[PDB]
Parts: sequence; C-alpha cells; structure tokens
Amino acid sequence: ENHSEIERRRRNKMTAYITELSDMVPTCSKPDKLTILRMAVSHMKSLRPSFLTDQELKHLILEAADGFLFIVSCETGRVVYVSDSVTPVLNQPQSEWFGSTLYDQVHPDDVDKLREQLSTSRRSFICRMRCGSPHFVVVHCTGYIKAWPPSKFCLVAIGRLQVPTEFISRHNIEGIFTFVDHRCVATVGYQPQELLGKNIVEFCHPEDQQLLRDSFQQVVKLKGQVLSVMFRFRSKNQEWLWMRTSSFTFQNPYSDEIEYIICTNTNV
Amino acid sequence: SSERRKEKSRDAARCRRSKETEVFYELAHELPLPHSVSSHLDKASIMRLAISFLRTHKLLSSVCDQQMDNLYLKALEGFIAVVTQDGDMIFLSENISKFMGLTQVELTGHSIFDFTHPCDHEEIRENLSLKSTERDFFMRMKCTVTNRGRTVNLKSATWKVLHCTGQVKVYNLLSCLIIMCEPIQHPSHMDIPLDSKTFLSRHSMDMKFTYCDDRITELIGYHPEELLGRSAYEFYHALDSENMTKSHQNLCTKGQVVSGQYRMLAKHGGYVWLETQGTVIYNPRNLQPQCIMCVNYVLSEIEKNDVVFSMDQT
DNA sequence: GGCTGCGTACGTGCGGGTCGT
DNA sequence: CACGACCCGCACGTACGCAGC
Repeated sequence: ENHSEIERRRRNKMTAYITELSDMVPTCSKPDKLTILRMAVSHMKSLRPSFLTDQELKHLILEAADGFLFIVSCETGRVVYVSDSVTPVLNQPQSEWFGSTLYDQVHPDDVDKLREQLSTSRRSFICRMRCGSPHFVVVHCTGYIKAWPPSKFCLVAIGRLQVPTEFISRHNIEGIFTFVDHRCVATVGYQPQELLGKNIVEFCHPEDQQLLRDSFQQVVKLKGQVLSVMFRFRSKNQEWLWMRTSSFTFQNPYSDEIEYIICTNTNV
Repeated sequence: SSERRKEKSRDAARCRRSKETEVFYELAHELPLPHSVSSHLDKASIMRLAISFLRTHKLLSSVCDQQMDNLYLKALEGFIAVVTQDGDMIFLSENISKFMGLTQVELTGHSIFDFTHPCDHEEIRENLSLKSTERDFFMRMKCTVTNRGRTVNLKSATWKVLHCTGQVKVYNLLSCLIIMCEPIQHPSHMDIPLDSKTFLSRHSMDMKFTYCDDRITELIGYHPEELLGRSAYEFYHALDSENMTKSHQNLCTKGQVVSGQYRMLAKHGGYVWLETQGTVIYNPRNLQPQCIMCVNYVLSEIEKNDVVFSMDQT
C-alpha cells in the first residue's frame, strides 16, 4: 500500500479523535485544534495513580458480578467479616453471618466439600447456601488463601450468584420408549417402568394406529421440523384419552446422524 | 512578493507545530499515569487515553468500608471490561496483563473488534446492543502469553476463550456493557486443586465416552466399562438436551465451553446434578480436532433414587 | 492583489522493529 | 546480540488551497 494512503489514514484518524475530544469537553460544546487541546488540558485539571479509585472499582465489580465478599478463618470456618451486600443476595442480615461459621450457612451435603476446600493460594468451588426471610441457591466462590491480619490464614472470597398435562419422552426410529418422565404417572397413569421397551403403537386405538405410524415415518424424514398428531391413547384405567404428540428428530451437532426422536405428549 | 509569502508561510507553521507538540505533552501528564510512562506516549495514544478517561468519569458520575476495598480486585478470577455500544473499550482492570499479557494502556480506548476473532464479531455486536439487561457468552480475544508464562509480540498472538458475564446499563442514550471476563483453564494445565466431588472423562467429537475416571463408580454407580462407546446424549435428562446441544455447538466452534447445570441419570435410578467444563484437544500436525476432554463437578447426591427413567437403569 | 491564520497532501529521515545465512 | 538486511511508524518540513478584515 502506498505511503501517502497510510499517512492520509493516520490524518483522518487523528481528526476523528480531535472531534470526539471536542465533543467530550463541556466548555467546547467550533474552535481550532490548538484551542481544543488547551481547553481539554485546562478541564482535566478540575478533575483528578490509577484510572479508577478503589471505591469506584468496588462499585463496578458489584454491578458486574451481583455478589458479596466474605472472609472465613481456616481453622474453624468462623466468619471474620462480610460485606453489606450479603443482605441483597441471600436476604440474610450481616448479624446472622458475624460470629457464626461458614458451615452453618451451607447445605448439609456440602459440608465435606467445604471442609476439604478450606483445609491448608487460589480457591474455587461451587456450594449451596441458605436463604433467609430451607431454600437454597447455587453460588460460585472465587478467592485466595493468605495470611491475616494484614495458624493465621483466612480465605478471602467473593460469592457470585450463578444463574401437568404434558410429559417428555424419547424414542428410537421404531417407536420403543427409551426415556419417560415421571409426569407420566399422573398424566396417563402408567408407571415409567410400564412403558419402557414397548412400542408406542401398542397403546394406540386400533383405528388410529396407521396415522401414528405415518407420523413416525414422516418425522424421521423431515429431519428437524416438528410434527403434531392427535390420537387416542389407552390409559392404565382402560380409558381412551385424546393426546397430542409434538415430535422432531435430534441430530448430533457434529455428525448430524439421528440420536433419538423426542416427543412432548400432552393430554387434551 | 511570492517569495516573501513563502518565507512567511514556512515560519508560521513551525511555531504552530511547536505549540501543538507542547500542548500535547501538557495533556499527557494530566492523565492518571506515572510520569515516566506518560512522557513517552505518542500523540494518538494520548488522545485515546484522554477520551477514554473522560468517558469513564462521565459514567461513574452517573453511577456514584474503605480499607477492605482493595481486596476486591485480587479476590477475582478474571478481569473487568467496559465496552460502549460502538465497541470502544473505555476501561480495563489492571490485572489484565496477567491473563492475556496485554497491558491496560495498550488496550484502553481501542475498538474491541480489532482484538477478537472475526467469526465472533456478530455475536459481540448482538450482545452489546439493547435488542434482559443480563448477558452471558463466549468470545475469543488475542492473548500474547505462552503456556510457559512468557510474553510474545502481538503478531505471534494466539486466541484465548473468555467466559463473559455481566450486564448492560443505560445512563441518562449511552449503553455501556459491563462484563467480567473469566478465562477457562485448560484441563492439562490446572493449578486449582480439585475437590472430592470431581471425576475426569474424555470423549470423541460426537460426545461418545472413550474414557471415564474410576470415581464415577462411587459418585454415580456406573462402571467405567459400561460407558465406553455409548453416546453421552443418552444419559442426559431429556429436559437438559437443549442446553447440552447448545454447549456442544459452542465447544466445537470455539474450542472451550462451561456447561450449565444438568442431570445425569444414575445407575440404580434417579439422577445427580452436574456441571462440566469442556476443552478440545487439537492435533498439531494438521490442526484437526481429536478428542474432547472434560472435568465434571458433582453438585448433589442421587435424588429420587426410587425412580426408573431410562431402559439402562432396569 | 498584499499578508495572515488554518487545514490538508507528499516526501524524507530516523530508531526500533525482523529476518537470515 | 551481533549488523546490514531492510520494512514499518512516526513525526516534521514545505507547500497548496481558502476566508477575511
């Protein structure tokens, strides 16, 4: 590329920068380049080493992560400090965390994991913690192990808050149940074991069997699209029930072969 | 007369140049940087940093217990980043140089689209725009840090996948996307210790188990041999197949993915919850993918252990 | 037409860059 | 870590093209 073109590109870039700066500086809001630079120089002295202070950085981190800070000693898991953002997150006042131990605040099944994690520089795990006014939520913890006050070790971590008329069943390309959700017990009355291994047609009223077979042949060919069909189904109580089944093959994301047909049968 | 004009038009320009170059270095100290660094910045860099600083201050003016504030940054696994609706990075955490190797001064004010893989630009453009103020996606962004911990020139930069999480906020309209980027660590090079609730597994590119750790026998009940060759899509609870399909697509297209929370049916009935962390292994002879590697976190104990869901449980 | 301020285009020189046998 | 090999970036010089008391 010719030198002149590169130089012209640089000139245009610099002019764009100057226009942006002129727009930004309150006093300018058109003077020449020199006056704009002087006004910006003077303006930047009415403000003000780091771009952002510590309080502002904390504000940004809380706006990005929706979490709280807590420090817990290694030996006894005793909370030594907890930010005031624990209240919005876990609806639990700071007084409920001070003096307690970390283990009291986590689900009983996570206690072993946490005791293994706090044992004695980074640390990262996933644990459930209790909500106040037991409801639990999944929180991802990130932090490190250090000496304190600035065995005398304490984990400084920041907890990030990680974000019926129908039942779902799968089928092979022949119609044999391979997975039946537990909602089948209420929806149609059969236990999940009662249906596994039996062709869906066997439960269909004789006159509408052909429609179901045609649908099962069509959906394997449509190869991705849905296909709804209504037919009568024999319930455990020998009562004929109208049901609607929306089906569409599932194709492996890499090989595009058919894994299984999933149907969402709904009681009408 | 033309001569005298040309002799008085070659003198004014010199004075103008001198004044401009002096004012520019007047503006280079007022930036919040050490004087040594700011004394060697070119003019474009000075303009960039000044604009970015003013923009950030305008932001915190609309957004806006002092001894423990300095622990927030060190207690984070990743770096912060503020991106405007046009793709201009108007702030980056100081610990960025530890994850990517590119210092903050080298990035601040640059357009994001310059440092991300071209195929991911549409994704980023969709996320930055107010189409739910929350955002969560994966992107690739240049990393000059080698596996051994060295730094290399930008031209030799590799691609690093960052799990971006955050929200977009509107300020009275300027829409700035605040994100906390978390690098997903390679399963090979792991420094964080693994809890007792973890088991490793390997897969082929179509998600068929090729090796599973023995601890799955204790955690879920399956033997390692019972799983080799059987598609991992058979064991997912049918209500999570969509999420796992999305995760598999991202894993194949981008190289790494961190799964949601799903359910893997257990041997004798019922299902345990899980989270997984996927990492593709490339062959360096032809750069062709070989096999997915995973780290599985078990979150709970077998729930609903009196239930039978799939044929393999009977 | 003078001569002044102001912006923009082309060429040249220099220090720091990267190869290479 | 060298040194001509350049190749690329950047900054400056000079002049050309326009308002306007």
